[PDB]
Amino acid sequence: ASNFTQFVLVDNGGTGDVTVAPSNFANGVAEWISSNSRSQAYKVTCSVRQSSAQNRKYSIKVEVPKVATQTVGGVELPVAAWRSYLNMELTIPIFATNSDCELIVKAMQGLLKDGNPIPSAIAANSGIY
Amino acid sequence: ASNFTQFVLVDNGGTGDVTVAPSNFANGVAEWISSNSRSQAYKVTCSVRQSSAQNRKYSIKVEVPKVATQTVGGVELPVAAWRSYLNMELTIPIFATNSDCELIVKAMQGLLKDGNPIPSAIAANSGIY
Amino acid sequence: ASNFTQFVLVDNGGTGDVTVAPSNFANGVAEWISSNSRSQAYKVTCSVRQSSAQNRKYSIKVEVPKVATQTVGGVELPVAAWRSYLNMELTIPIFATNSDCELIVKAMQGLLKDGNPIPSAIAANSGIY
Amino acid sequence: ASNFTQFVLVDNGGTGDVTVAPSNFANGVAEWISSNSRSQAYKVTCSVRQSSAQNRKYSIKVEVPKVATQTVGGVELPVAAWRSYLNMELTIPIFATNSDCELIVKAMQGLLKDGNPIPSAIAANSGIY
Amino acid sequence: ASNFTQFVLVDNGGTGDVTVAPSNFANGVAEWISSNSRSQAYKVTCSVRQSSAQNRKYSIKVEVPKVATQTVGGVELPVAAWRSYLNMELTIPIFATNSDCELIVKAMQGLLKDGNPIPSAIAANSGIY
Amino acid sequence: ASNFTQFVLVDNGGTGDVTVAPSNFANGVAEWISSNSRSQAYKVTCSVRQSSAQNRKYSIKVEVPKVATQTVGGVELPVAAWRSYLNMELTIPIFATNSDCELIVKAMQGLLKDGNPIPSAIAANSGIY
Repeated sequence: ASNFTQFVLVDNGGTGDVTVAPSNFANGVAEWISSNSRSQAYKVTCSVRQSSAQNRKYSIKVEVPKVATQTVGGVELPVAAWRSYLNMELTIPIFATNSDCELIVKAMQGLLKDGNPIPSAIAANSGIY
Repeated sequence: ASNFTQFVLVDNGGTGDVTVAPSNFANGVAEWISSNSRSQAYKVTCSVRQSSAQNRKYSIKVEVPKVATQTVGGVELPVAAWRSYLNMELTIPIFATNSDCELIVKAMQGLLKDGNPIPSAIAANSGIY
Repeated sequence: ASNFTQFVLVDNGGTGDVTVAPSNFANGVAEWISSNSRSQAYKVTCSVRQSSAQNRKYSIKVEVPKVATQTVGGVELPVAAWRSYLNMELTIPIFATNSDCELIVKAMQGLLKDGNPIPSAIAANSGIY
Repeated sequence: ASNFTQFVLVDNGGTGDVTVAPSNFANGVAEWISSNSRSQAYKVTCSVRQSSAQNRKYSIKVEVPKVATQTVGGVELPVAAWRSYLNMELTIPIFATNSDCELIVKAMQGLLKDGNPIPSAIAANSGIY
Repeated sequence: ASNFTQFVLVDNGGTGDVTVAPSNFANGVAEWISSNSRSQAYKVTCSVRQSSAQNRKYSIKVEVPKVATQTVGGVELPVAAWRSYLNMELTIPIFATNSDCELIVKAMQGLLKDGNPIPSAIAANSGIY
Repeated sequence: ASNFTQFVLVDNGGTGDVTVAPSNFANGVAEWISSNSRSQAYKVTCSVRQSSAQNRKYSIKVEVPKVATQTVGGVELPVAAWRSYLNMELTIPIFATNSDCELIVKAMQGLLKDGNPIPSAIAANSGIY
């Protein structure tokens, strides 16, 4: 293997896709970034450690730019009004085999599949009801 | 509409699909558990709170159990050998349009799509390199 | 999906049935109240909580009012002359599967089924003899 | 005349119905127990008592066992892996006529009637949502 | 019933109407929101509790966006320069029947009917004179 | 013009309409009361103050009485068995145009329109669900 490659983060169906490419590997923390200023880029980071004697933790962070009314390459302040922050921590017991890990991955992709409650709540600016 | 519906968390292609159903909303925390004993169930929770004056924050958690049958006091009980924990926090500015929110949802699903770096590392008990 | 809805508390075979509707779900306590004066209303509440490491505990409560008119100083008010208070606690270990819970439910409906000892002692202002 | 008799606690439509029979009426506490090992038996008790000058109070209790075999040192014993404990108290003012009591009984049967919120939350290891 | 549905908040006569739809039900507080960013949305919330031994209180809140010179989907600061806040508390004695409540509703709609002093004062940026 | 005029608070379709008339403006609080003894009157008050340097705030209150005749000391007096209290506060930024203000007025009347969720809950002694 060699996982550290460029990938499509936002698939707008071939036209207008957001591709994110490797940009840093300092401290073993893989970073991928889109082709933008760092204030407006889509950014993804990922790392793993053995968090405890019985667990490993994957730390994954994503930054997504607010695009509506965005001025490309402009100075947009305050920074917090223009960015969303995703923070995922995945704790997996040291006993999990690859198959167990494949299942955990499916559970994560099922949670966010289109039409499912969580992604539709988020996309509609809503809570659960 | 009521987005508080059941969904398939683990899609095992129609056979052995883990589906999760609405089970509690006490204290504003939407919960969904699989059809098992509470000791062996998959569990998903979601809650949104206006964290800052200008942010809203979603807290989503998933628990994936490794089921087992344990003999306690000479009696067999349905149990979970261990659980894996997904723990995510999403902070979205109040200025985010629905289309802005859709971009976040797409970024999260692209992140975990099969074949992309992260889901590949996880499923192989590997880091990114 | 939702189970926090209106329901028939008293079947009077279609006419003069007492219906109870959702009223408040503050602090994990679901409350239902019948229509008209709150002073003469039936009330049902329900809350579940992990009582211990191995148990979940349901707390159901029902109030049945004796409708009446209070006349004081020529001013009459709709009141409940008095109220009966049902008060139940149901403890279920976390090892109970859905089947086990269904059986628990049947045991409760059987206990109060028409004709059986308990419901008929109550209906007649009596004890066991 | 007597209401201290055997009855069906669980209708399994004629086969595998759980029947509970009178066992002891010491100290004003009527107790019923199902057949076979007392260790795996269902238990129902009921007592009424004038709680105050104006109230009579019923105390009903039910125990539903999870049948199992304990094997210790090669010796196996019929035990209950665990038990759910139903626990209810019903207070009725001495002004209640028989009609009032019948209504109280109907309110209790309606509460647990199949399909209603409460019995279906319990039957599914769930709370209100 | 089932009151929790979408409704027209601002009726501009079919064309340019503002419809508000259910968006959250955490803690039994019903929330409705328009299809906008949360900074620019019309928002309505409603809840009821028994405020005292003798009263119930409906808490209703409405947020209305300043629309003149608005940039749709833009970041508009300060938040307070762009939003109006309505806060209604309706206290109703437990003796009020449904008919009493219907009258209270009429009094509320008469207060705000077009042409009446209060709504015309507000709409004209005025006090009473 | 002088918007301080009488209006019909409760429109009972020409017969038994509750109409309220200007009755005081002392201390900058506009008051309107119905044509009854001060003990049984409907009362409406309104005042506007520049709350912050950038806000203006209207405080509107309505009192709906439940009239009765009470015998005090062997003498009958016109009285109100109870009163229901509407209490609303509206905060509008100084930057709001008259058209912006008209939007607020329309939102408040749409909120209470017959058939919409809120007025329906209130009139039925129900919460939203």
